[PDB]
Amino acid sequence: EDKLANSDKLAPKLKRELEIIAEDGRRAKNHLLEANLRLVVSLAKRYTGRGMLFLDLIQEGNLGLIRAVEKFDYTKGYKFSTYATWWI
DNA sequence: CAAGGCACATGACAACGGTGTTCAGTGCCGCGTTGCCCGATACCCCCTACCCGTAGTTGACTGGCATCCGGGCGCCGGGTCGCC
Repeated sequence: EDKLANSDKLAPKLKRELEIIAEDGRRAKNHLLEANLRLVVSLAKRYTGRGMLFLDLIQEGNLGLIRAVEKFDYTKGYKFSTYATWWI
């Protein structure tokens, strides 16, 4: 998608291939998000009972997880579950 | 005895007496209005102290919560699956 964003002309087939791999990356993103939805529910339960509805805390944890995924990469030699909980 | 001569007073004649009025000019005391002079007060500036919003923090850590019955009472009204 970075290459697609550039104004320089790319012939259409390679641009479509770039879009396809970008869509596959988005699907991987969604897979990771659904994988850790369980993580945030436990973390939100870790903070329930303080004037905020449990499902509202779960949604806010979902937002934090979205941030963590958008800022997570394998360059760190650690699992995702360790890096996520801080941002959650 | 009648006519002509001299005294005192007399028809007017202005000008003083004394006092009252005229324009006018200017003040003389009463009532009210005005420039100062300051003094405080709103209103620009500079400085830093502290409130408040945003963004990171990497061992691992991946599904909870306690409900709820002793109304009571009846009806409406619809759903809901058997029934033959």
